[PDB]
Amino acid sequence: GPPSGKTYMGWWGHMGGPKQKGITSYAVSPYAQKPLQGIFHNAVFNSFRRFKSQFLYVLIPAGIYWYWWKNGNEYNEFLYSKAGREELERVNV
Amino acid sequence: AEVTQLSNGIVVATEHNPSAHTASVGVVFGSGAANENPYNNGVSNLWKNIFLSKENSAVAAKEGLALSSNISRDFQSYIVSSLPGSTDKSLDFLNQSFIQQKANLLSSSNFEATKKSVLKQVQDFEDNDHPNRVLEHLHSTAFQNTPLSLPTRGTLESLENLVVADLESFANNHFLNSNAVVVGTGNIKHEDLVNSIESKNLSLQTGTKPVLKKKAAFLGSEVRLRDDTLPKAWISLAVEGEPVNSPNYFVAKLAAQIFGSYNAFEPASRLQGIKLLDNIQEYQLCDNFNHFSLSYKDSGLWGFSTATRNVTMIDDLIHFTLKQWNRLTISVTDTEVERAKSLLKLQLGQLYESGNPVNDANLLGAEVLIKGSKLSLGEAFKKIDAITVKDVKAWAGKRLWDQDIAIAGTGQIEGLLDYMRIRSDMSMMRW
Ligand SMILES: CCCCCCCCCCCO[C@@H]1O[C@H](CO)[C@@H](O[C@H]2O[C@H](CO)[C@@H](O)[C@H](O)[C@H]2O)[C@H](O)[C@H]1O
Repeated sequence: GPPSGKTYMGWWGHMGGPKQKGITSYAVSPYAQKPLQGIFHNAVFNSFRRFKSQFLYVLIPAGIYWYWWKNGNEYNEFLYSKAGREELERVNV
Repeated sequence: AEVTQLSNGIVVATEHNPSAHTASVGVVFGSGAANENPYNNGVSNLWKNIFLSKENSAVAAKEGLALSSNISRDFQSYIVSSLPGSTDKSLDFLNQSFIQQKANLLSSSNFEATKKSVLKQVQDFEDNDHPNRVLEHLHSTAFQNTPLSLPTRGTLESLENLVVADLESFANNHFLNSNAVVVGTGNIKHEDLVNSIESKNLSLQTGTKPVLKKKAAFLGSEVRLRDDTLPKAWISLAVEGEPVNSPNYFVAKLAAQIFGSYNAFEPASRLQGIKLLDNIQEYQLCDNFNHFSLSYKDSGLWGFSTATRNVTMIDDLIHFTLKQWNRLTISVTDTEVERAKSLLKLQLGQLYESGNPVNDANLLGAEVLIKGSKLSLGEAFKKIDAITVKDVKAWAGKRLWDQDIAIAGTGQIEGLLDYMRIRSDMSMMRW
């Protein structure tokens, strides 16, 4: 095989991370666990994580844009109505 | 000529060996590490070492005696070795240590010095003995929160918290006549021992029965002790096996003999009639491996341990091995079963017909404590020869096929895949 360029990820046995020592991990077989008999109720208080903690970062920008849209839309509707005829001619031409 | 077993209050068991030039007399208790708790874990190991303490050994040596003690999971032993003539001197020492003495061996200076000794001992084992440390962790995760999960040497945490009182509590609760068997092996007659025992009197806690608890349970799981600074990857993997006195005790031992043991550096080892060897030698997947069928009172472990410097191909090592195990359920051949029979017989013969009285003492005491007697090779060999291909397939379909596994590993185990990838290999796709 031809010489290949170094990257930041290797493969199993030489992944390229730092030497690991002192960490011990434990796991239990999925077969020995409760058959997912606790989806709702037990995961409702944890839910809304992407909500309570993230909603403002989404909501504020969304609110800003929605109101900006509604404002401009109401104005356009006014301009093209009978009552808006004078202002239309003013801002259009 | 058939191993005698007599009881007068104290159960005495002997195995006379005319070719033996020495004799071993001792006491085996039906309590081991499996009878301790996470907090007094190591108490038995501490007892073993105070019994082997210099003061106690010097006394024995003056009499021309040698002391031996073994801490196991289900049992515990204390043996004295001597010439066939000095057999009565052994009993006196044994009697002295477990009836007369108490505050002598449990003195402040002896206990502390012994405690410090086992502490450095256990620390070295956990720090350097990788293959055995891994096997101990296999038991720990496989039987977690159950008696069988406790290491026989104890843990550093519980060891450093142990006081003389803890030793006494254990002794009063387990070193009982109802939980013991006095053994006699090597060159000694049963009558010579029984009369020498029946010579003395007393009882020392009579009728007192040992403490009871909850049974061992196997749990599909794993414990990973990754250490990238170590030169190899050491792994132990197993399924729930057979307890002692299980109807499949020998079928399981034979199954393990099929895949056997291997040492890549030994020329003859590479030539064994093991199909797995054809798969693992091409890219040299490991330095060694050994299959086992560990049996205890409440449960057992069937699987293997392996060590390897081929850290990028661990997935192939595990895969090929488990694919071979799959074969026990669907395609194991008659010659594989016949080869296993012959080698199992040799293994048992080497284990039971060893030229060592202390070994015989441990085996004899342990068995008589569990089933009241000791099975002979003659009967064992007969059972082994009766095993068929259908028996192996029936056992494998029950214990191996699509069954949960316990895994333990240390060293460069980055290449050991996730639990589910390993667990999926316990079976094959079928139409
Ligand atoms: C591109 C769209 C086409 C989609 C077609 C869908 C494909 C469905 C394949 C369904 C079943 O394929 C089937 O899978 C099960 C596992 O789930 C296999 O089972 C195998 O593993 C399971 C689980 O460890 C063992 O219990 C079983 O004894 C073993 O044979 C079975 O041998 C195989 O035959």
